[PDB]
Amino acid sequence: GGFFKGIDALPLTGQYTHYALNKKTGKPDYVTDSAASATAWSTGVKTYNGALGVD
Amino acid sequence: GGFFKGIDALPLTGQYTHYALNKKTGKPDYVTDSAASATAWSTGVKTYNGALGVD
Amino acid sequence: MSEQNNTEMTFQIQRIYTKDISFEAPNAPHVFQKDWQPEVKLDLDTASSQLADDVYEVVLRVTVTASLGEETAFLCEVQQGGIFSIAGIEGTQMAHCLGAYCPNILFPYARECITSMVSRGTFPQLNLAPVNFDALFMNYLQQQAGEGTEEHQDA
Amino acid sequence: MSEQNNTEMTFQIQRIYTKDISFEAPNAPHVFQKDWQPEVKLDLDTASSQLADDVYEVVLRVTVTASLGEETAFLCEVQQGGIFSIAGIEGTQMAHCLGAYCPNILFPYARECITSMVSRGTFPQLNLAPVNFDALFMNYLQQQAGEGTEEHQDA
Amino acid sequence: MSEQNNTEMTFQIQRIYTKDISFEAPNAPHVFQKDWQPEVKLDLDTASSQLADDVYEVVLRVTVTASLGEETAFLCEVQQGGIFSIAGIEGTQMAHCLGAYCPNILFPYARECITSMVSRGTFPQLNLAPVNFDALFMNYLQQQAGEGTEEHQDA
Amino acid sequence: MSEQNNTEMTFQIQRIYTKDISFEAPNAPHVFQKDWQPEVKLDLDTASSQLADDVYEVVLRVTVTASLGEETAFLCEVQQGGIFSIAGIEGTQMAHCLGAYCPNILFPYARECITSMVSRGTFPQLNLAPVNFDALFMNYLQQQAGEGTEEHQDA
Repeated sequence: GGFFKGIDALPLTGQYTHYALNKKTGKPDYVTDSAASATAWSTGVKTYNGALGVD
Repeated sequence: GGFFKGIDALPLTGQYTHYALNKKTGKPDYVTDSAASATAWSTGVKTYNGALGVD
Repeated sequence: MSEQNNTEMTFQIQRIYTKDISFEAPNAPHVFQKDWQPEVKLDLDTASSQLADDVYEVVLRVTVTASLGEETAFLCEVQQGGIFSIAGIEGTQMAHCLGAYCPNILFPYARECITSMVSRGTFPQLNLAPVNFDALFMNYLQQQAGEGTEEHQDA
Repeated sequence: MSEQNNTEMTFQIQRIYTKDISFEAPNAPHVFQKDWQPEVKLDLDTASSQLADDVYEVVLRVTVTASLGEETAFLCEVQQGGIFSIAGIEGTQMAHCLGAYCPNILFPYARECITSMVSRGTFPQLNLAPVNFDALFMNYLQQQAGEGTEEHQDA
Repeated sequence: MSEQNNTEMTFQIQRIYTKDISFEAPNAPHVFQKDWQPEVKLDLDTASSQLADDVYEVVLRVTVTASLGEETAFLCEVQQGGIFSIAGIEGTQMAHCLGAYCPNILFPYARECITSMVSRGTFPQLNLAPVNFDALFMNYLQQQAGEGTEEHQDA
Repeated sequence: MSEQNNTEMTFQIQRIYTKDISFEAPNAPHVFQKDWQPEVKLDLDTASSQLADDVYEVVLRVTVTASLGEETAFLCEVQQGGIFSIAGIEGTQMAHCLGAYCPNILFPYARECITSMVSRGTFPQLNLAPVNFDALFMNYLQQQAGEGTEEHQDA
């Protein structure tokens, strides 16, 4: 390997990207799914104070 | 049985960890974090003359 | 020597970094008329280079499209590249580690670099969903199978 | 279920977030005079709360002790928490998910938070090496045998 | 290389960095189901330290407290310290260079750190408004005398 | 001569933010092998915009280019926009606000946005030198302005 040891050689399926995952009309599965949440933008910075979000 | 179906009746693996997640002084010296780092810092901030004031 | 009783494979990061940043708020002064979290959409793209045998350099380019109403809010794009040491493994899992697993290391760093530029435009809170880069290539090479025998290799 | 075939096993991340962050540079401009490899030690520890019914909150306390020479360079500590949907696994693996696998998910984000702050303190970038969390506990179990070591296996 | 620039005030940035970063959300899981109206309390505390001859460290402690009453949303603080080689000045010039000018350089970095930390705990984007330190310290100085405006062939 | 001092202004920062960000390190993997002797080029541009009556946005286009001889290190160009509310003055005094004081206010944030991309790109922290844009306008204006008569009167 020279740098580390000996993996023989490390290719990538002929070509990396465009084989499946690619910015084109031919997308795979996954992406945009039930994960994470949109909170807000509310900074609430009134001068140098905010409020109390109770009840 | 509500959030999904599967696991509800178990312990918290141990009592907490009961081992601590780190390298023990025994035989296998596994984990070596310090062998991964950039290690580089040299900068000459070129001063530009003008006048006294503020940014 | 890869022929003894030891921990399977050896992996070692060398250096992680941002190659490229872009943040365009095209309707910036006026798009602030829209007070809500914009319609976000994640779009990934990837490029690589072999610097060595046993050591590969991969780049996860992440782009977030965000738009308030019918006008674009922001377009944020990071390229998180990194030199990693992939050794010990063989077959499919060898180049799979640099091709799939290493972009997944780079994704958090790309993610915070995005949310930094969003915060600079002072747009709503953008947390990207946990997207496994492997998952898309894994479903494309799913029809194959390969239930191995219980026998561990070494580093 | 009633077998080792997990089959319907589900692991969906609901939300990742830092429940605690710390970064200190005690000797900062005195210690910057020392241009070399910061002597770093990573000390992890797991925490969680058995909420159950497929809801488990899991926290990963990731702590760095870095030092240039005989004095401290930088310290860091991030309790990276997250709620995980764990299901469809029985036996040892059942409760073992929240104590090894779920913290291992949190580590990409844990390391990210640290590495960012290291560079914000003008210290050499620190990429904490990606290790098998399962193996740190498994080391304890493989502390009885230490023999073998065959000749160079040709085939 | 060519530093022959001799004027009043020899101001030279060495680096702006974080001697301290902190973000504590011990109530983080439970607070995400609350109506978000915290007492966003922005604090600015600045200090200096003379390290050597004409070498001054200035630190900007920027603290953001967020509480929905007795409910803690989060706590955050970034002590953005920065080394500045300053010469030629004294008295009110020196006091104002340390008092306002240098903290104003530290502020954008400290602000990005805090809002990143708020984003890491996955609370909505909390960007603090531009606070002009040179405005605040304009009240202080030491001697109340700085008027001019008279016809003079010079600058 | 005739000293033309700018008096009776109104200045209120409505919002400072990045409209455009650009970082480039396409040479990144092999540019780390390069001898770090960067030719860092600081370039400044100002574009004001009337959004409404006595509401003027100013944009500071700062361009930084660093090249290691024939091989480029990086590019850092940030168009730091800021909506301001200016009044009290017109003509040359209006131009003294929008073309001097306004991009001066934007410069700490332009600097920081650039600096952060450089450090994320694992290059040593780059801090732009403090530019007095008020001095830059004074050059074109007439090269004649001066206030200050600090007399110590206190018992």
